[PDB]
Amino acid sequence: NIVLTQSPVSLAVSLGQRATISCRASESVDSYGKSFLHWYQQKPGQPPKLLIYLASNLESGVPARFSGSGSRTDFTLTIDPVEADDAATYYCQHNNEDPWTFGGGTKLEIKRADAAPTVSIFPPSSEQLTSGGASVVCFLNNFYPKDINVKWKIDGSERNNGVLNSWTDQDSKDSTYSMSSTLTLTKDEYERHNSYTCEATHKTSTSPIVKSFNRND
Amino acid sequence: LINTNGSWHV
Amino acid sequence: VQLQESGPSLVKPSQTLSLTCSVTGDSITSGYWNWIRKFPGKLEYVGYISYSGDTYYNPSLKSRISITRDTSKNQYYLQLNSVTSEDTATYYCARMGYGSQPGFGSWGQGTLVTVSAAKTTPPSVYPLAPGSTGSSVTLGCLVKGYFPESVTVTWNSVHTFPALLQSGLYTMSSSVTVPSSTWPSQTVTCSVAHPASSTTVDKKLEP
Repeated sequence: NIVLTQSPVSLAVSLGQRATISCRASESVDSYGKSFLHWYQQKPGQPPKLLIYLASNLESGVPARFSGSGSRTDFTLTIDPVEADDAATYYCQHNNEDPWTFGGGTKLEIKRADAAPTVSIFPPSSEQLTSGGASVVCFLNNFYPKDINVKWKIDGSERNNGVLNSWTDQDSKDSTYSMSSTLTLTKDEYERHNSYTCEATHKTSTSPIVKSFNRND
Repeated sequence: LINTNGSWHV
Repeated sequence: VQLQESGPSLVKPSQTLSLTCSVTGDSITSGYWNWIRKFPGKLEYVGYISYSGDTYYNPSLKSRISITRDTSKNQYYLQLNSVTSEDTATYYCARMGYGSQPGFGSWGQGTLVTVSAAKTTPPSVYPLAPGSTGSSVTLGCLVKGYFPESVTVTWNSVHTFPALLQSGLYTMSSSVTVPSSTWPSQTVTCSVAHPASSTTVDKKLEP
């Protein structure tokens, strides 16, 4: 077994800085004077992309903001300068001997200025109400940092059951995050209350951002 | 070098 | 070189998963031709078939896998027997060079295979339009009740929210922001493709 242990698990870096990620192998991944240790970038919905091969060689077609060093059991990937498009997971992988294995990945976050979310609330569609269901949706878009919490209130009372919250991966252009919150009720439950509110707690405000609507108003 | 059975050789 | 995976979206437990990689722009009689998979959480190496037809398999999969090829079609194939929920993953094909280029240099886009006894269900697509106006307007679509993954939403300033599983069905959503001078005066439609059910739903956003 050759285990590749990456460090750190995640890291946050500013635009223009030099970022370094480590890969430590449990046994040497060298043979014939070569280190069969390579580095990849992977973004959501995309395959991995080869950045560096044989520990220190830049893959043709990749811009020279990536470099690598090391031999035997300790390796480093350097991203310099860090750009917004570098928001991704980075993996090391070896192919020196059986079994070939990958590291577990290091998530790179791009630091950017603090940004409050743009909050939009949506009532259930007439189409969904025709089928007996009622989903209320809140989009919290283009915010930073990622830590944000949404609270649903139905007639001013907190509702935890029936909520699904989903975050995007970090934006490759503006380094923000977005998230969607959906409160799903039955049409009968929905029609027994009038006030629907989503409240967003974030470090950018002492008081939450509140978006609301009143049913059939 | 070529690979056979996961290992590289001349 | 370009690689492209093809195979089923859903396979029942205990059945055989069969995938094809179609290679264009280079011959499979040079290089190494690999399979790799990414689990829902981890990347795992599956195996290769070489330029001369010799194979190399992940030792934990050797009793269940077979990699074969057809050099006349420039295709290579993966067979994985007796699949379980643990084989649900995105499967990729990738090219490797020899000792001077031993990285995985070229990859296919990947294909998600879900192992489950559940039936394929197409999505319900609900429009998200503001209730009863600024310089911009955010619209969306709520995509509910489908199985298995994935769906692609095209508008036609977009955010795609990853799907979440609840009581056996997936829910995802997508938002789009446009100038208020372009909607509702021009059409805005979300097109939701669900390849596993061969269904596309193209929902128009109404004010």
